[PDB]
Amino acid sequence: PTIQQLVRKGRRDKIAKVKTAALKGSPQRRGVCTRVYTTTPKKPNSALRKVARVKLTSQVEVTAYIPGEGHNLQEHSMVLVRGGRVKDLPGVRYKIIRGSLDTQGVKNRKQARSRYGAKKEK
Amino acid sequence: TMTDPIADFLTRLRNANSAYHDEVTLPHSKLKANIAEILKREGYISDYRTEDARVGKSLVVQLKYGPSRERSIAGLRRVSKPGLRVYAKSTNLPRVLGGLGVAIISTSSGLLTDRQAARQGVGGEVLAYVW
Amino acid sequence: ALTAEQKKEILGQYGLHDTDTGSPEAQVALLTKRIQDLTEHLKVHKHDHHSRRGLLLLVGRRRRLLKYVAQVDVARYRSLIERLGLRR
RNA sequence: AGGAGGUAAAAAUGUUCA
RNA sequence: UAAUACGUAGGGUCCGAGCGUUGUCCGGAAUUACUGGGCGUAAAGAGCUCGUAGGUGGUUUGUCGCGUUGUUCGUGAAAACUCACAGCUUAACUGUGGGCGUGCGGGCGAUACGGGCAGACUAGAGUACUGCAGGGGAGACUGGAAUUCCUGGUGUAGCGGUGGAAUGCGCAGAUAUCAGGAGGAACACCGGUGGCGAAGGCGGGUCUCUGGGCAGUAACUGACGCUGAGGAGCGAAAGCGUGGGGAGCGAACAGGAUUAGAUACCCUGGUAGUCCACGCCGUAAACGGUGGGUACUAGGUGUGGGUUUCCUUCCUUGGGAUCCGUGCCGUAGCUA
RNA sequence: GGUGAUGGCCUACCAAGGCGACGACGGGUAGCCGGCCUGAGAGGGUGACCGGCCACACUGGGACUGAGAUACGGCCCAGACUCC
Repeated sequence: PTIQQLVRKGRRDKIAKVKTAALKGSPQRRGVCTRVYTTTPKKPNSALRKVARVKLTSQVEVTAYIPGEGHNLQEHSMVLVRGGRVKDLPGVRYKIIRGSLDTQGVKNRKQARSRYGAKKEK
Repeated sequence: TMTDPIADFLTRLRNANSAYHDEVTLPHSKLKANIAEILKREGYISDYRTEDARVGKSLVVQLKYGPSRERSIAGLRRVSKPGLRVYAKSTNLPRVLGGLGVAIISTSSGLLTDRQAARQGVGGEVLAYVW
Repeated sequence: ALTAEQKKEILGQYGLHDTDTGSPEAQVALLTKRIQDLTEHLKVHKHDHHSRRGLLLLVGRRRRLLKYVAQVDVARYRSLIERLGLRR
């Protein structure tokens, strides 16, 4: 455009979409699992992916994936929720992280123990 | 309508240099004549005549080509346009083509290249880059 | 659509000298006559939009010329508009 | 080379990854 | 079921008292492009004009020195950052000195450019004169063909319609044919890669009123120009209102047919509507899917309007030059 | 009149003006800056420590004292809360 078009109307950057709004600026949140359950992923994939509807401290109820092989989670469990995209599960953007005072580490993890809350055994 | 005969002059030059014309006739202005003088001195054209037209005066630029029709000019670029006038201080003058070019600068010491302007310690309106 | 006689009549008393046509005073006078005639024509033939556009064009030309006169010398502008019956 | 107009009525759809 | 992408082992790699993850910001993103993008088809030209504010400004003389530029002074706290040095054993860190402090204000200069002021000029723009072309527009009147209907003769049994039929019209005299009449709408041929118009769009003829354009003359004014946010106006068709009109066509609707079904294509009819008057609406593939103005950049070929000129038949749409248009082709250049 | 001081700061009267598309008035958000982070730079984001300015001190209002007051650890009132 012309310079006068710019000094009049100016450039406005496209608005970046706020993401993980349920955290409300926090890196993590605490929440009660209101409903632990399992979901079916998109068409190319098929599995029984473990999730929980969690009511965070931000007064927001969101779905959250439960990575790792096993999980001891029932309702009314205090859980720590981080961000992280799960592609095959469409309507989910949050994950649950072990070491939440309920979610103990995964059993027999021995490579990536930090990502699954597993203590070193020695 | 016409809004900068400087750009008109540069464009007549560029298009004639692209079409390998030997002459470029256009209307006359003292500023365009001084610009043509700068281009002549820096060797981007062969010569320039100021003659009389039916009404006013005309500039006839005799352009320059090598033996194998090498264009003596490779580019012209108006910079201080109407709508956006650009002015250069003596320190932040522009180096055209890493210095192998020539920037026309209008100053109160007259019309003089960026080299001359940095020598004389002055700056002003950057009319063109004529590498 | 003015005739040469009507034009020369107008130019006599709105032109500066004998052979002036291009003056703003003369042009504004001619355009004012044309605007009167065309306005009456349209008061009859209201749905002649193609001529009303020409009217709008003449109005704009007249406004431009009067703007030039008021820019140059305001007494000429005032004498012109009061002698033609104009508002501005 | 120069020089009017035509007719086929309707007749659908396609689990899987590919 | 033969996973270097899952899990584990080995082994390797990247870091290392850290390593990873999440969150937030910048980058990459020339992905809001001032530096540094674009809009024919990718998202992107308003439907088109008029015109306000604004932005922008042909040639030229002089001046102001506002912008601009040079120089100087003051300020731009310290810290920071940066350069150099020095010191904590090194480093981090710390200090010292300079630079930076991307600027602002005063002073003193320069005046090319922009701008202001005062002028001048005619190459833009506009006016005048002469001519020219044109479905440009509006109003009024009016013409013939054809359809339909009515009336009357002739005339008899089918007509109509389709892919093929059937609804239907007829046998109460249809179709067809002849004559006459009524009425409505549209205007064959001319009529086209043609003309005019800002676009929409404009085609029977005549009259009236009216707008725009082009060429030439160079008599005039003397940059008065260009664009134009918003705004205003115009704005196909459909539609709406009111009042007329209503032949044909014809959404809807109704039958018939086809069809598995057919709320459709086809047929038979047929209402609004199409038409007129005044007004609303304000959209369209309103498309060149290309905003306007200006200058320049190879040519060829058609065609429309006008000016001139040269062979001269001194016939002459014989040709050339030039202005304005409108098409086809084709360079350079541009383009995915 | 008032102030330390200019001023609708306040008041009587007088005039009817003033601001707005160059965005008034409103709505939302937010302490500002040196600086910090990023970035080739322009720019974008940020306003932590450190340093400067502002504002506030339970909420709201008010003055007094004084050279000087948003008077945190001062006063008066009202309100909420806590306590005797």
